[PDB]
Amino acid sequence: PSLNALVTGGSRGIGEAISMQLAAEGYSVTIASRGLEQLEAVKAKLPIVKQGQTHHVWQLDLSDVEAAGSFKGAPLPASSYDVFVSNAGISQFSPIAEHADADWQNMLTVNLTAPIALTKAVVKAISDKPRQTPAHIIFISTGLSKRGAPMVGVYSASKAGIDGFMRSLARELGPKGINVNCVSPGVTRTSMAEGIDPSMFDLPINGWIEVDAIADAVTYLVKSKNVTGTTVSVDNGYCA
Amino acid sequence: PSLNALVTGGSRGIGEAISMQLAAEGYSVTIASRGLEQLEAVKAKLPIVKQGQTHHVWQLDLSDVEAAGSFKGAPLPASSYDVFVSNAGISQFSPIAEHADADWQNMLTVNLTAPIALTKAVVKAISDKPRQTPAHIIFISTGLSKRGAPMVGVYSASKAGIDGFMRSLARELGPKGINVNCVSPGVTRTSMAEGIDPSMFDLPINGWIEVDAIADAVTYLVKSKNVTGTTVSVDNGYCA
Amino acid sequence: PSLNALVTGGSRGIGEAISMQLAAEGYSVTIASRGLEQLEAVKAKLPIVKQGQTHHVWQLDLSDVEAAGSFKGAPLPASSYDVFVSNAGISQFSPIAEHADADWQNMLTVNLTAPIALTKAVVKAISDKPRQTPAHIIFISTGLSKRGAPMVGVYSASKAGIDGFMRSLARELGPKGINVNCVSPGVTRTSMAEGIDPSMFDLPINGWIEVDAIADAVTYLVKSKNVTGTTVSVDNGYCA
Amino acid sequence: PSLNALVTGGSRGIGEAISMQLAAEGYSVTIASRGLEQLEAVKAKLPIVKQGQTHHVWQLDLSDVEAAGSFKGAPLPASSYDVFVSNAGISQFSPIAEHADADWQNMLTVNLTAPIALTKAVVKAISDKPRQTPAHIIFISTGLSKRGAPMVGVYSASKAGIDGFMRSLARELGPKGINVNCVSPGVTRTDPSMFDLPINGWIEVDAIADAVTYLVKSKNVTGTTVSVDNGYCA
Repeated sequence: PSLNALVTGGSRGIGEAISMQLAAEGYSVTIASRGLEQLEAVKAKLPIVKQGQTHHVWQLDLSDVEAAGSFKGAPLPASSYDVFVSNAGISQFSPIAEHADADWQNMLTVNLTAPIALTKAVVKAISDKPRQTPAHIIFISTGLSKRGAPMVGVYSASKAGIDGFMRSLARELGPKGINVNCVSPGVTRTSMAEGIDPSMFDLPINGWIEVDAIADAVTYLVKSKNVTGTTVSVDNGYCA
Repeated sequence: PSLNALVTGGSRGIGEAISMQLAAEGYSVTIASRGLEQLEAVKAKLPIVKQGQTHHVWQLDLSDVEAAGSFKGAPLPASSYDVFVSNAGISQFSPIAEHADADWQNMLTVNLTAPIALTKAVVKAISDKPRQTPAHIIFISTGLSKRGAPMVGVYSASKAGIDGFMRSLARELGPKGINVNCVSPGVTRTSMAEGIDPSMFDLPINGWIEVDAIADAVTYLVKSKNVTGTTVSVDNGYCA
Repeated sequence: PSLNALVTGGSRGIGEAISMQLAAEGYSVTIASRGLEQLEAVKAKLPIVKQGQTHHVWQLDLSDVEAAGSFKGAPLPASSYDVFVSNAGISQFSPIAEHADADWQNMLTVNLTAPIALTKAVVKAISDKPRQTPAHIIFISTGLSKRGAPMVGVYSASKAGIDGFMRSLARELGPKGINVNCVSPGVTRTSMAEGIDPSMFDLPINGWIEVDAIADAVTYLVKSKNVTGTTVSVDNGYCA
Repeated sequence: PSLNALVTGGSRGIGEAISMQLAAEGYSVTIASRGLEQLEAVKAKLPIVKQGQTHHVWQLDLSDVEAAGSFKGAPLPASSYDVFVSNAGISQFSPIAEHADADWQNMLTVNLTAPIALTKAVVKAISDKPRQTPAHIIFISTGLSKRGAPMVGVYSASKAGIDGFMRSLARELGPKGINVNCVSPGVTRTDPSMFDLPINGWIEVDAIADAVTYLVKSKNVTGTTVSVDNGYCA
């Protein structure tokens, strides 16, 4: 019986790769973000490997906190999900003194406030459902959340925020059969990696990480039962 | 002359205790909080130990990001401060499912959004002033930011956000002669740690932490020059 | 081509589970420990799934630093290995005051000194060999290396030492095509966690962790290419 | 009334700076180290500021685990101490492949094995002594124990080992009135261009002693590291 996964930012980059992997594994994947044409294009490519497995699109403005918390427009009830991958995020680089208020505040809402609201919505809906195997909530974070760099003050803040949220949720939700973790990418070949590149950081493994490396970590977590409250870092050694 | 320190949440508890020690060390202290009456009382209490040391109040609503970012109502120029202690915060305890949106959203604002704004104003105003000794920006975090607990989801996220902000600022502002750190209190005796008490945690050292011990850490940091990107944990071993 | 994996402490519990899983992936596995009969029984069970895949035993006293350092008695030279999993270790519980000297010194040797020698030999043998994909060095650590508990002082030291070794080696060897990581199990069903059980720790996920859960993280790492200098924690939330 | 503090490696660099500052605060400092001539020079200059304060030297081979363990040749019994600062340690830089076995084994012994033995002897002697404020056990670690760099494999291991010891001890001994912490220096004058540092330059020894002193006067800090590393671990 195909389990349901929700992947925000599922239409591109890391989130696409995740959704593709979870679909290959038999998960009924809902992919959520803004662009309806992009979502549909990914949904067509999602493998269907088990009978009764169905994919879905959710046109969701990732910066609208009330939409996320109300789960507005979603193809399924929040209570349907056994996997939620919060991959939703924006990156911005700037010295803090020059960081435009509309920008950093938007970044904070996309990366932190909205996922909090989404997460509440999911947990309320699935907490007391019977299980036998844990549900999983997995956030995509970043090496910058744990090892500081110049010019990413607010970016770093938003995703360190997510790390602290994960750790507390893990403790709270563990007794309810929900496991909660982060996957922390380094510099990965995507957009929002537009501008930044690997040679800007002191990496033990030089060069780009491909998107499928980050999805391998998500898949590993989804299949696991005794991992909660952790980060799986896929960063070419940035945080070493 | 006597260096200027700004301390938000300075009108009671930890921030009062931090302002008292700073005054005692000769700092001219600006104290900011919503409650003008409580502010004026604290101001009257602050030691005056050398000539040309002067203290001030700043009625500042800690939940107004715009006000905070514009230094609105401030009694001195943002450029005057050589020490900024971002002590402002709210703590709320709730299962995440049951956490009222208005409550957790105000908490994030007070604990993270507004301090970012306020930090941006200070950094903008002081980054270029010349120094032979570092200036200091010190955030007050919590043990819960690094070691997860039930029922403190958003609280933990806000303060781990501050931790992430801190590390990245430390990197960015280091070569500018600004040192950036956190002090992380455990369960401290304040009308603030309300209902929740030391027995509720696994603690190597039982009992309450007095506000003066938090202030001790801040004072230590203010007088240091080679300490940046770090947390001083005063938590009775909570994070051990 | 079948790659060679060396797995110390390979004869039971976690080590046996890792060896079984690597063999099922097509690795030629060398399992090394003191007890020959147990060794041979495990070897006989290792899957043989492809051409050119051979398994071996290496009777090695994991307390003998010189023998580890010189590959004394080993069936293949150090230069053969693309994977080295250091699972070798002893645990002991005692208040520090009462921890008998011979015992804790022997634990230090088995858990830290001998693996450092073993690692030195692998690294010196394989460092200049050419590689398209990275070689892997993986240490088995413990949640206790990162979160403190009573009565495990020297045990925690030994395994934290391993963690510290891992991060530095990761930086050192990354440019040589060798990825270095820890897997950190929690309380795991083995005749090794003797005396100690899960109930003595504050765990979000109650109960014993099965040896396969630890092997799964090892297998994940071995199949990856962009993970280095990290820990993968499989601890039912102990470190959360 | 002046309390006894033990500071190993107390004759040079960071240890001397620590011995000096503790002496300035009222502590009777016993300093332990191999170099007996330098021990006396430093004992000669330690501040006297409190009635009854008296300083001591202890000739100790910091590699002799058994002498550490048994307080061999010490001027005071282990029971006398309310503060123990483990400053004791050797650093060595080498590719792991070329790191001489006698060198790295001896570093491990000095940095880890012998400090465990010493800690044991102290904890055994003081755990049951009544206390109004807590005793202190403070290890000197290094930024490299938490953040990896090349060519410092074993050194990093030895000092992360200390960190792991510190965290368990802090949980074990907190109920007995013993607080246990690390101070983690960066590159301290005793090179900084090796590392990515938000603050450029050397750290002076007194900045490390400042941390120790802060720890010593505190009551509610245990299980932690105070990092004075110019931002190395940021």
